[PDB]
Amino acid sequence: MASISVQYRAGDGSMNSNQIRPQLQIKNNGNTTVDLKDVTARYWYKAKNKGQNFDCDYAQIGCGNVTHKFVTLHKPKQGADTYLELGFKNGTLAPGASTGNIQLRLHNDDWSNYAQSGDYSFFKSNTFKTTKKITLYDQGKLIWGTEPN
Repeated sequence: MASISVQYRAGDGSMNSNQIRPQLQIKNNGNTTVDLKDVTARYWYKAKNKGQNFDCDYAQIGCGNVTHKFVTLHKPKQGADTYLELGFKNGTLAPGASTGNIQLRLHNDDWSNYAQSGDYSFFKSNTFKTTKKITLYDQGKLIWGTEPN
């Protein structure tokens, strides 16, 4: 399988703000290329039955090349009742290459504050960290990380 992983950190100050601010990178750790069009990422969290809204503020690969959708889970899980799924229109990663930064913001329809501490894919961190809690897929097959249970 493709060997890719996600580096992430929450945007500073975002935790109890009115925005979820995932900062992500996807790196190809393997010895094969990766076609990003086949790759999706899922950021799992509790939207708590509030309508969700997406912005891409900047991506090294170009925000216009990033796709998104929100998916409500059948029923809530620990740490998640929704995921944001990211996809890509194009782009490849050679072995060792990274997407570079993908800087996103999510907000509730009513711009109310989130309380993100319990969100499966959320954590505060001083720097980008590898995380197993943002999952990656190759044509929909899980290839990085662990989904909430």
